[PDB]
Amino acid sequence: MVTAKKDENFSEWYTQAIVRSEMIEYYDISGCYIMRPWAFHIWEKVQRFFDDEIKKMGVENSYFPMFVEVAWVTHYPEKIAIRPTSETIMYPAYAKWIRSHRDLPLKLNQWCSVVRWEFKQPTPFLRTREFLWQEGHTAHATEEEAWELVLDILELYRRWYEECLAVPVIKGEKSEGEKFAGGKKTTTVEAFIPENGRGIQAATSHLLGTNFAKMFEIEFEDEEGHKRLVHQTSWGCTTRSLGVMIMTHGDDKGLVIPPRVASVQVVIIPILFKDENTGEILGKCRELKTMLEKADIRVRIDDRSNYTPGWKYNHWEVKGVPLRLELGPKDLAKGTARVVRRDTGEAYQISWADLAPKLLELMEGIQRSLFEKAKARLHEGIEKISTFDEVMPALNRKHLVLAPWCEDPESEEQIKKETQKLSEIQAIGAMKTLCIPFDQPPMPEGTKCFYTGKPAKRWTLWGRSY
Amino acid sequence: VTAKKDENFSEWYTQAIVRSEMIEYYDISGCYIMRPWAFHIWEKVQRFFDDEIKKMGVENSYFPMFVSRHVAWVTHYPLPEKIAIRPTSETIMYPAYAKWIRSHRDLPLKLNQWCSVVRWEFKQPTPFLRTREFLWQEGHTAHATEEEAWELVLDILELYRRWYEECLAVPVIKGEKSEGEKFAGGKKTTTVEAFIPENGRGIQAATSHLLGTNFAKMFEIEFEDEEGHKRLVHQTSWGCTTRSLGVMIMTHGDDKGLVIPPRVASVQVVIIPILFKDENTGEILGKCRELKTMLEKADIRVRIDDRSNYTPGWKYNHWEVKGVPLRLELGPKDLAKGTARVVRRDTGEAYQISWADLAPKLLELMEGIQRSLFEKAKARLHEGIEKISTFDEVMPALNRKHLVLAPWCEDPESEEQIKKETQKLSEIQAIEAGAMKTLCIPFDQPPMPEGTKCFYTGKPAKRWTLWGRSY
Ligand SMILES: Cc1cc(N2CC[C@@](CO)(C3CC3)C2=O)cc(C(=O)NCc2cc(F)cc(-c3cnn(C)c3)c2)n1
Ligand SMILES: Cc1cc(N2CC[C@@](CO)(C3CC3)C2=O)cc(C(=O)NCc2cc(F)cc(-c3cnn(C)c3)c2)n1
Ligand SMILES: O=C(C[C@H]1NCCC[C@@H]1O)Cn1cnc2ccccc2c1=O
Ligand SMILES: O=C(C[C@H]1NCCC[C@@H]1O)Cn1cnc2ccccc2c1=O
Ligand SMILES: [Ca+2]
Repeated sequence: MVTAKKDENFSEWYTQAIVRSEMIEYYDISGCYIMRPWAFHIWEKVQRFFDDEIKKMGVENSYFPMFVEVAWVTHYPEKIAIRPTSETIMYPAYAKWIRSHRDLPLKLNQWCSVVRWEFKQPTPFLRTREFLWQEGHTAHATEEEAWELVLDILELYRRWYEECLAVPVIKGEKSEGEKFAGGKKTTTVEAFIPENGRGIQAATSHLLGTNFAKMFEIEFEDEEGHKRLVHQTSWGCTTRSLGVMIMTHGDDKGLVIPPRVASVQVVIIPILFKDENTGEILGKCRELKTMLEKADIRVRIDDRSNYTPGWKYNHWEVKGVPLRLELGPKDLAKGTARVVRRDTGEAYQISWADLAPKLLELMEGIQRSLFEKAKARLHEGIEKISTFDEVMPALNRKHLVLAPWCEDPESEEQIKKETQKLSEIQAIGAMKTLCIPFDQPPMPEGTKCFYTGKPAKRWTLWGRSY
Repeated sequence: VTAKKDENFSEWYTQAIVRSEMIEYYDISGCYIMRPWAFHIWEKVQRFFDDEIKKMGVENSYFPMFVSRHVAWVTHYPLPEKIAIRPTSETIMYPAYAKWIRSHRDLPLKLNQWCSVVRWEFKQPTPFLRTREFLWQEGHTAHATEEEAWELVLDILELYRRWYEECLAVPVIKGEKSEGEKFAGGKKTTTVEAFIPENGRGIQAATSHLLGTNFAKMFEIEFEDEEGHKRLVHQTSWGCTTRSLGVMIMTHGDDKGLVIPPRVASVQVVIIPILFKDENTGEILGKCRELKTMLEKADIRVRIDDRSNYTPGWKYNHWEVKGVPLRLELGPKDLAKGTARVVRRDTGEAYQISWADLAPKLLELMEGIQRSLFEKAKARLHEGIEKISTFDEVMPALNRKHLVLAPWCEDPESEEQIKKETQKLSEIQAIEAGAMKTLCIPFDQPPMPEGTKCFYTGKPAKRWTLWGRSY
C-alpha cells in the first residue's frame, strides 16, 4: 500500500504510486524506465482511440528507421544518430514522393520510441530519456488546409486528454520564444499540476508552413504546371499523458484510473473464509461476470487462491480499479452485492439483476466527476492579473497567472530571468509563458501590458513549468 | 514491372516491392522505409496475433532499448560506458523477472512486446527478409512446471501457423529444430518453415523456444513452491518479424506484381471510374461514392482512385502492381446498365455484377480469393519436397530447387559435415559452368519402418528430417 500523502511530499508520493501499482520498474541506465503491463494497458487504450480518429482523417501509419541532446553509435564508417525526431529522416522521402498536386495531401503517422538524451534528472513518464510516442507529419497544397488539420489534431489531443484520461487541458498558441524553431506557429494543449503549481505541455500541433519544404526541396505542380512549395504540419504526443493522468487523479491510497482507459473496470472479489459456501460464491461470481461482459464492461474475477480478500481490496485500490464488487455468503441470501467506487469510497448495495445498467451509470458518473473536479482545480489554479507586482504572490500560492501581454520575446526572456532571481532570493524556478489561450477573456479597450506598460495584445497564461 | 519472376527472381522482388510503394530506400543500407501499403499488412497481423495472445493471458509491455555492458554499440552523447541497442531482450528482461518472481503465487508470468531490434551483420541485406533493423514482437513467459511451458510454446506455434496460413495464406511446416540449429541456451526449439520455390530455399517464418531452466539458473529466477523449496522457473520465448511480409510477397507474386491476400490488404476493392481525363462530370463519381458507402457498410476496405491526370489503363496497372485483390470498374456504359465490372487480381477473371448483388458477391469472391491463394501455394509446397532415401539423391534434388525429406540419425556432426560437403560439391559445379542445412524435423512424421537406415551414415534412422538450402 502507499504511505506518503500526495499533498505534502509530492515526489515520493508519485513514485510510491507508480511503483506500488506495478506500473514502473527501475533500470540500470538513468532516465530509462520499464513500463509494466498495468501502465501499458492505458497506453494501448489511448493509442487505439487516437489511431481510430486519425485513420478517419485519412492519416496512414508507417515505419521509418531509427538511424540517421542527441545520441550516437560508435562501433560494432560514419557516426549514426538515433532519431530525436525524424524530420531529417522523413522529409527527403517526402521530397521524392511529392511531385504534383495529385499526390497531396500526404498524411503519415508513426508510433515509435524516441531518445532525447538530456543529462538532467528524470521524472518517470513526464521527462524520460527514452519515451514512447506518436508523431504525425502532413503536407498540403495550401496553408489553410494545413492549418485546419493542425486544429483537427489539436482537438483530438483535447479528447485524448479530457474525454479519455479525464484530464482538463487548455488549448493555446505558443509564444515566438517557446514555439518550434523553424515552424511558423505552434499550437499546444497545456495541463496543470496543482501540487507543485506547475504547467506541463500535453501535446503539440505545429504549423510548419514551407520552411522545411524549401530546406528539403519538397515541391509540387498545381493544375497550371507551376511548381509550388508544400505546406507542412507535424504533431505528436507521448506517454507523458499517463503521468499527467496519475498526478491528476491520484489520492492518498494510490492510483485512480478513469473507467474509459481502465483495462479492469470492475473487479469481482469473492469472500471465502472457513470453507463457507465456496462453490456457490464462485458460481455466482462467474455468472455476474458473464452478465456484465454482455454489457461490454471489462470484468476480472480475482479468484486467486493464495491471497486474502482484504489483500485483494488493497491491491486493486492501489492499482486504481474504478469499481470493486464484493460477494459473500450474506449477499448470497440477499440477491444483492456490495459495490465500492474507487474515487469517493461510497458503497452501494445493488441487486444482481440491476448490476449492468447500474454499474454503467456509476462508471459514466465516475468519469464525469473525475473530469469535473479536475477542471475545477485547474480553473481555481489560474489567477488573472493586471500588474507584475501580483506575480510572486500567485507563484507562491502555486498558481498560474493569466495576464495581458504585448507579446514581444524580450519581454518573456527578462521575465524568466527576473522571476528566477526573485525565487532564489525568497529561498535564501523561473516563470515562463505556458500558452496564449484560444478562448480569450474580454480585453478592455485601453489595456496595457502587465510587465512593460506597452499596449496589450492578448491574454497570456504564465507560470512555473516542467 | 518488367522483370519476370521465374527468370530474374531478385530483380523481380526489388521491382515488385518498390513500384508497389511498399519500401523506400535509405542512406543506411540494411534499413528501409516501410510505407503504408506494407505497414498496413503489418498492422493487420499484429492485431490478429495480439488479440490471440491476450486471450491466453499474455500482456504487453515495453522495456528499454539500451542494455549496458554489465551487437551494435553507441558511444558519444565522450561516454562513461558504451551502451548497446538490443538485438533481443533476454538480458534486459530476465533480471526484472528475477526480481518479480518470488512465490508460486507469481506464476505464470507471461509478457510480450512489439518493438524494433537491431542485428548488424556485414553480409548483404535483402529487404523485409534480412535487415539490420526490423520490427518484431518477442514474448517471454515463465512457468512453474515444465509441461505448462511446453504447452504454451505449442500454443504460440499454432498461433504463428495461423498468422501465416489463416492471414497471409502462406503455408508453413510445423517443425522442431536440430540441436545444431536450435537456440543456444535453449532446451528445445520449435519453428514454422516456409519455402521459396524460385530459389528453392527454405526460410524460418517464426520460432517458439522451450528455454527450460538454463536462463533461470543464470539469472537467479527462482520461486518457493507450496512446500517451501526453492525451485527454478521454466521459461519460454518466441518471436515473429516483418519477414512474414517478405515471405508473403514472394509466395503470391506473379509477373504483373504483388498479390495481397484480402484479409490483410489495406484496400480490398479499388474503384476506378472510367473518366478519360478531360471534363470529368459529376455523374460518374457520384455513383462511385454511393457504392463506396454501400460497400463499407459490409466492412469492405474501399478506395476510389479519382486522380485526374491518369488513364484508366494506367490505374489498372498501378493497382495491379500494388496487388489489390479486386478491381471495380465504373464507366458510362456500366452506369447506363446499372452494373459494374469486377475483376480479381489473382486469376484475371472478370464478372459483371448488378449493384444489389455487389456486397455479397464481392465478399464471396474475397473468400474465394483467400482460399485459392492458399491452396495453390500449398501445392507449390508439396511439389517442392521430394522423399528421398539415400545421400546419392540429394544433389539432383537441390539442383532442382527442391528440399528433401530424408530419414536421419540426429547426430550433429552429421549435420556439420553434410554442410561442408554440399558446399564443396556445390562449388565444383559452379566452377564447371550453397550449403544445405537442416530446416526442421516435422511434427507430422510419416510412417517409419523397423530398421530403416539413415541417409548419410547407415545408422538406424531416428526421424524424418527436412533439409534444403535456405536463408
Ligand atoms: C517523456 C518526454 C516528453 C517530452 N515532451 C516534449 C514534447 C512533448 C510535449 O507534450 C510532446 C512531443 C510533443 C512531450 O511529451 C519531452 C521529454 C524530454 O525532454 N525528455 C528528455 C529529458 C530527460 C531527462 F531525464 C530530464 C529532462 C529534463 C528537462 N528539464 N529538466 C529539468 C529535466 C529531459 N520527455
Ligand atoms: C528481418 C530479419 C528476421 C530474422 N529472423 C531470424 C529469426 C526469425 C525466424 O522466424 C524470427 C525472430 C524469430 C526471423 O525472422 C533475422 C534477420 C537478421 O538476421 N538480420 C540481420 C542481417 C542483416 C543483413 F543485412 C544480412 C544478413 C545475412 C545473413 N546471412 N546473409 C547471407 C546475410 C542478416 N532479419
Ligand atoms: O520534435 C520536435 C517538434 C516535432 N517534430 C516531430 C513531430 C512532433 C514534434 O513536436 C521538437 N524537438 C524537440 N527536441 C529535439 C531534440 C533534438 C533534436 C530535435 C528536437 C526537436 O525537433
Ligand atoms: O533472439 C534470439 C532468441 C529469441 N529471443 C527473443 C524472443 C525471440 C527470439 O527468437 C536468438 N538470438 C539471435 N541473434 C542474437 C544476436 C545477438 C545477441 C543475441 C541474439 C539472440 O539471442
Ligand atoms: Ca476543423
